[PDB]
Amino acid sequence: GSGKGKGEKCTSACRSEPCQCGSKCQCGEGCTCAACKTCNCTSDGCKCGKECTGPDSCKCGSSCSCK
Ligand SMILES: [Zn+2]
Ligand SMILES: [Zn+2]
Ligand SMILES: [Zn+2]
Ligand SMILES: [Zn+2]
Ligand SMILES: [Zn+2]
Ligand SMILES: [Zn+2]
Repeated sequence: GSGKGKGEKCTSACRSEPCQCGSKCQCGEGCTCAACKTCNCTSDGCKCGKECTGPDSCKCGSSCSCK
């Protein structure tokens, strides 16, 4: 409809509300979506080992164990 086109690397699922990217995460790296692009590392202990210990301090991509 609306004549527009940006670099949407993310899938329709990710671009939905709420995000439907799930754990499969078929979107693109660079969205930092707070649903799929999350981190399971806690401040108590890093779950992946990248020492990110939190999504807000995450430095590794979505193909990581904390994702
Ligand atoms: Zn998403
Ligand atoms: Zn995603
Ligand atoms: Zn995305
Ligand atoms: Zn992480
Ligand atoms: Zn980690
Ligand atoms: Zn990680």
